[PDB]
Amino acid sequence: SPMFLPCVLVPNTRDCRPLTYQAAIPELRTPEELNPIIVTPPIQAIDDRPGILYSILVGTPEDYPRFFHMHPRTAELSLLEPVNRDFHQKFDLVIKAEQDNGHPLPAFAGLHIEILDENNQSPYFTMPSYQGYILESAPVGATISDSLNLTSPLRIVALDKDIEATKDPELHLFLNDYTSVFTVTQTGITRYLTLLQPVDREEQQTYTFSITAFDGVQESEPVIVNIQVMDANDNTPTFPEISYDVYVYTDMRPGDSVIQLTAVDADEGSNGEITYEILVGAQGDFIINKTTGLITIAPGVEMIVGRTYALTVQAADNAPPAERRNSICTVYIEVLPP
Ligand SMILES: [Ca+2]
Ligand SMILES: [Ca+2]
Ligand SMILES: [Ca+2]
Ligand SMILES: [Ca+2]
Ligand SMILES: [Ca+2]
Repeated sequence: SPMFLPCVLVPNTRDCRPLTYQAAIPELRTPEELNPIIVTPPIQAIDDRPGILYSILVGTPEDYPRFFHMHPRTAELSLLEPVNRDFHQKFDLVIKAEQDNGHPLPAFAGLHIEILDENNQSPYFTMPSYQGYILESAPVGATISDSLNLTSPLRIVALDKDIEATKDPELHLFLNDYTSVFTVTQTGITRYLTLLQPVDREEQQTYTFSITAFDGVQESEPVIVNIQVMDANDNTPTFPEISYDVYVYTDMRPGDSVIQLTAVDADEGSNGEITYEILVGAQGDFIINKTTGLITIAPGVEMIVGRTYALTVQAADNAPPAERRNSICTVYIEVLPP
């Protein structure tokens, strides 16, 4: 005698379509968070004070009394305990409505409850840290490499147990620093780092920062990244001045310090290693120390009063010839009397 609502007509007949009500419950969430359980459409039977009592007649699996209670007058559905989807994926219940006047003529309707999977696993990186390498002469857009050889790209793999293994988890990656220097690719299971701006080893040789993944709900633990900027020979050995006027004296004798030249090269290792050489002009009377740049009188040589000299001095770094850099200094020497 009571009918569940809505009554959806079965065309070409006088019959109401039997109802299967629908609810859905986020796995592992609590009653307090979820209650009351929203049912679509809302549960209601008709014939203030309806005089109708609602209850759950039967359901499968038979665990359901442990998880659900229905209010007799309101048909309100209350969760009693959080549901683990590993153990329970769904419930199918039958709802009874009957009159309370003492003449029950029960009606029945279905209620289907889905237990929903949720984004409830934090994303994660498959390494505890990442070491990258980049040459300072690399252009914008260059990919950071995973080795000194610079032959293969630094691979950053971010996964998420909420997503299928072979499927892209579509994570967002936050950098905590240097976001105007480096950027991370925005799609894919494997991410890479590229240059937004050229880097100069002589300004900064190392970059340390961390990356955090985000799945729309939870963040990963931050993962630490170090990037090493490798030297290019892009600095030239440089004297303080183009030329130097210096005077020597008749009394001076072989071995005596004539002048100390000092050039500067900011590059790393042998790229910054300077070698000095007199190309021409010493006329046998002066020599220079290959590594110190100090010029002195040559052995078995005496100054003559009038003599002048023009020494052409070269400073070069010890990069391979193809990349070698040098500059020239000219040293004018005149002998004087004390
Ligand atoms: Ca997740
Ligand atoms: Ca999940
Ligand atoms: Ca440089
Ligand atoms: Ca150099
Ligand atoms: Ca350099």
